[PDB]
Amino acid sequence: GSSFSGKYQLQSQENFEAFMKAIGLPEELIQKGKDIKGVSEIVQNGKHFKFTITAGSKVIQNEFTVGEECELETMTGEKVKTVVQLEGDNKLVTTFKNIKSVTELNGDIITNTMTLGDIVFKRISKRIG
Ligand SMILES: CCCCCCCCCCCCCCCC(=O)O
Ligand SMILES: CCCCCCCCCCCCCCCC(=O)O
Repeated sequence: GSSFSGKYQLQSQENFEAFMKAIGLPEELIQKGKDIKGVSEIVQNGKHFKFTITAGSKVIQNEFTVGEECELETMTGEKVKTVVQLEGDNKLVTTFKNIKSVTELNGDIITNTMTLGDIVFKRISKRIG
């Protein structure tokens, strides 16, 4: 239904280093990645989502159907089995490895909040293309 469809680039983020260290991202990628303004491409067709996250040379492709089991490839390379849900047209919610992820679209701005214990990793992206 394409509410989420589009290309978005990171503008700013909070707690990137603390989060990525916690989840087990190699430090050399943490250091090279902290100032990258990554691009996220989303194609939504009803309940069916495809998204590509590009940060440098690194490209992660994922897909899921809302309300069904999916297999998501995380930043470490670990693939996790989970379910992604919509809470209204503009909010995607999921959990994996004790991390709660909330992706919310407001016009042209996507806010993604990933919470692991006390660590709240927040990314703000802006529609490009
Ligand atoms: C070899 C160059 C280094 C590349 C490593 C850069 C990795 C940066 C990580 C930023 C991507 C974080 C995306 C979190 C998932 C999400 O918010 O939807
Ligand atoms: C790399 C781990 C995948 C992230 C898990 C959340 C999956 C549901 C949301 C998919 C839309 C992705 C939006 C990206 C926004 C952003 O780059 O911060």
